[PDB]
Amino acid sequence: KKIFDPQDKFLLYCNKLFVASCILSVFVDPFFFYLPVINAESKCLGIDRKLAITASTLRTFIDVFYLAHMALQLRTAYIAPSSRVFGRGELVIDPAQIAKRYLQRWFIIDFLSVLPLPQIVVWRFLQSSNGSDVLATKQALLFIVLVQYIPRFLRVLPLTSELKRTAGVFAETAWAGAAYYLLLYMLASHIVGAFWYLLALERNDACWQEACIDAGNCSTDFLYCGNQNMDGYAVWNRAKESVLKSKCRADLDDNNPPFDFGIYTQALSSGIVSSQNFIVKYCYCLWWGLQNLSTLGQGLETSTYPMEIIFSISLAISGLILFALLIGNMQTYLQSLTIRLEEMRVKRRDSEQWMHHRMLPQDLRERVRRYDQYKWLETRGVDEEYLVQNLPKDLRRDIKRHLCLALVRRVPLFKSMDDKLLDAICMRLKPCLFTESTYLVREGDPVDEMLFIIRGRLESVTTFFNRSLLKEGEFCGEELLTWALDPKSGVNLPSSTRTVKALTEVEAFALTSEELKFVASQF
Amino acid sequence: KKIFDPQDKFLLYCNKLFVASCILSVFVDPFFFYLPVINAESKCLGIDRKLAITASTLRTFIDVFYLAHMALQLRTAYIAPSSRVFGRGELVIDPAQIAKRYLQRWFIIDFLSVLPLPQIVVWRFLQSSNGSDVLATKQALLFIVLVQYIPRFLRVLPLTSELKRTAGVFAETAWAGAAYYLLLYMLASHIVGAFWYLLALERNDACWQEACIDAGNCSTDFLYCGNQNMDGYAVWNRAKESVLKSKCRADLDDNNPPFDFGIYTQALSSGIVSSQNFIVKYCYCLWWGLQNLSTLGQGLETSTYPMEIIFSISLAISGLILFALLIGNMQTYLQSLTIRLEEMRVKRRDSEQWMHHRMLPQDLRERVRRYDQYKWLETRGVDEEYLVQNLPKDLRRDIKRHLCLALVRRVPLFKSMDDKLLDAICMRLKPCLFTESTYLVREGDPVDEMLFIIRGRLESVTTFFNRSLLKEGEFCGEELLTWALDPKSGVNLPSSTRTVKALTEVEAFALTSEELKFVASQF
Repeated sequence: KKIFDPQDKFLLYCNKLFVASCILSVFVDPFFFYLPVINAESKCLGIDRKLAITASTLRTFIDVFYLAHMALQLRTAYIAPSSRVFGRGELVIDPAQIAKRYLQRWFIIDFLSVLPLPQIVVWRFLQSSNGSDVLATKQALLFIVLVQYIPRFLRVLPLTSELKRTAGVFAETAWAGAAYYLLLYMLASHIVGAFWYLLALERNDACWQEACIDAGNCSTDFLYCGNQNMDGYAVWNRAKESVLKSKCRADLDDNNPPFDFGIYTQALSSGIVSSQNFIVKYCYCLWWGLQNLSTLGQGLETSTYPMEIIFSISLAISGLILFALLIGNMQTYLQSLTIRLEEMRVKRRDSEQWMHHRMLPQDLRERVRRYDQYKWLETRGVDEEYLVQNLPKDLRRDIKRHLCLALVRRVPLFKSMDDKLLDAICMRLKPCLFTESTYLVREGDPVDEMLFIIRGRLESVTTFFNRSLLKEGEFCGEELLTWALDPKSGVNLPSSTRTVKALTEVEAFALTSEELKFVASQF
Repeated sequence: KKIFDPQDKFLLYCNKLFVASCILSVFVDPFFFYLPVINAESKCLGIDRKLAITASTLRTFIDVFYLAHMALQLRTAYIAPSSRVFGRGELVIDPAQIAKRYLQRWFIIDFLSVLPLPQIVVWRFLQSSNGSDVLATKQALLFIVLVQYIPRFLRVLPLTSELKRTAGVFAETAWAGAAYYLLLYMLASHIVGAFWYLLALERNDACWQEACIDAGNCSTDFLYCGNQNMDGYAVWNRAKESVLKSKCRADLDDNNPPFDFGIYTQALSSGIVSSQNFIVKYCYCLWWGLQNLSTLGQGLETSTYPMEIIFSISLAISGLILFALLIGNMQTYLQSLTIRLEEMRVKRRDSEQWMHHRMLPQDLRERVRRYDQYKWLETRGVDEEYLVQNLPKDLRRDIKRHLCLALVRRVPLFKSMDDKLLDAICMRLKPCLFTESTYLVREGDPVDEMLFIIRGRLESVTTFFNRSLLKEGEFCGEELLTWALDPKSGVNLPSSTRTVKALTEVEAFALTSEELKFVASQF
């Protein structure tokens, strides 16, 4: 039967063009809300038919593509806890109980999403020559899509809210944290503008259905398209555009209109509910969605109709959530971006506080500031030895042999020595930094590190006193070496013979005394 | 008398359905603000009576349920500091001074909340056949509820603002940090919309009380319901709906109305102040509350009346607070959610900075990136040994025996050994990771860790040279073992005999040299 193993590469693209199907499926459900239109020629309420076949086709052509996923987790293995395994889990390709492994918790949420519930509402309407069914199609689309939002957004939640916590294919920039919470706005605006469109047509249907009864010579079947060849429609036809105009007109300047449309008067006064261009209607509703989600409903002037008020409350709450999520994921990105700079500024404020508290002389305060600025310019806050010590030993040894082998193999006692032990010497070379006019050593002081110069120029006088220069590649500290390999010394740090002043800003690699005894005790 | 001990389970449900009573009590106090209505038939100001009995009943049926709490902390013990105790405190069930322990600080705030102050305002109004108390009921409800807000919100502050700092029953998701600061909006909107309703009726009362004096033939007693059978009401009845209409009409299009209602003209022009459906009135006021708290008063067009201006300032300030709290608790949740991913991205930016500063070759830069991505894929930022070392020793030993016992009991010198000492060997097994084509050891190098393979495949050649494979469950590093148990070696790390290349990505458990001498010195 070939029950699949869970880390197959075929179940890596069938979960790559699969979560894309779960993403594109919650964009198609709002397009069923643009199905009711108003035919302004006939003043009847109708259904867009080549948007009905379009949304039914594009939702079915995703859901039977989805039907090749519970027919493939059908062939699936899992991992179970055991101490027999040697490898963190058993794989079970036995088909007798993996069926229950799939169909005990994560089948019902995934089965209540491929159900063609908004496709059978469209079905018995478009297969008729009778206009009576415009009511039922508009009746059975708000709440079915509203309740199927929950299984369709719960089958994208583990693949988004935990693929943002531990992301898989992204590290480096802002193309999945800002460009995800900004397309979460564009999705929610797409859903909210479609609700606004559909509820605007329901309030216009309510107005027309109540203004037709007050006229008396009208049945509410006459307000729907396809009911023109009915008896009594001819006496209603000559009184349509006075009854529906004196009672159900929508203007944005009326403060006491005959019917209050509230937040839906912008939809009926602009005429997008009777728009023949779908680009105009979709763009106008999507922008209403984004404008009222971004500004949390502020400019909503609702009527005293409780479903409309509750729809406005939902917009305010959803916009509050969406805004808090966006600025919280932008602050989390920006704070992690400038973390070393803010650490440098905290460390810099601490040093000013400590030097003011201790009242250091200003020549000693300039030397502290100079070293801190130089260390920030070179390292940028990065602890290099902590980065190196967290690498594998082979990668450590290769990186350290790239950085420090030519420096150690210019010492004459180290170049002719070995390869075994100098590759243990250039694992303790740590980087030192020296600002200008820093005395690296002065005479009489114990030499406690050998320095192999990377960058910058130095100086050396001993006892106008036969000066000696030092530059990029040379070393300094050979008094420590001969002391350390000689066993006739003990722990006796030898005195310095030279005064070594940093002529420029210097980088070096330092080999301290106790790290030199360990490589001298390998004989 | 049975004075209770403070960690009884009976005083765990009598503080579980108790803080629910403290939560539901601050939702009932706004319902006293919807008591004044306008009877649009008679054009009189009245009181809703079956909302008066409803809010009085539902506040009393919470406060004498609350009266079984200071009758139970009456039977209460506490904990006092002493060094006699052995157990961090004395319990005092002596009833002579625990009364002062309750009634010295946290009795007055809890006693000034069960007081039926908004129930006695309702009392002498609904027990009469006279209309000349509608004034006093509306007079004594704004400031009494406004000043009893302070004890009723101070008896929910220690149980919310410190049960959010150290929560008791919640760990894992966003169902108490977003769904608490979003229902803090819905509470504040419930309070603010009720103030808006009540102050809207007070401004309409002010208009009517001043437009009745200007007519001259009217007493202000005539403006209240129940004063119809008074003398002179018949001459006022035929001039009501010209006097109160030319002077006290509310429209939203008038820019110079005869009376300025300001932020309260939306309440009187919509007609919710005379609404017979309480769902319409409550929803319309709650949405005004949420819309003006969410948008911080922006769309308020106040009059030049100072109490209304001060009510608007309070809305702007309260909305600023509520918004800062919501986005600050959402950023705190989201930042703690993606903490390991942001740590990985900081560590990844540091490595690029360091490899660019050191100018590593690109083959060495790919090996660093590959190991960091592999380590992030396996561990997800989790320091496993730090998690294990913070566990109890029995739980450590059981977890480590589950993870690492079958691996150690496949070594032939360890399987026949013991149980005592191999359970001390599999407490030092730490997890290693190897990317593909990583040389685990090469010949001539000192063997310094024994590796017990978890996952991935390996390779082994020695001196096309009789190759040897390694896969899930086998081990590698037996040259370290026989060296370490032999005492005829000293500290002499033996040379390698094989070249071991990771054929796949490998997990292992590593036993280093100095952790193997400690288990070899147990003989």
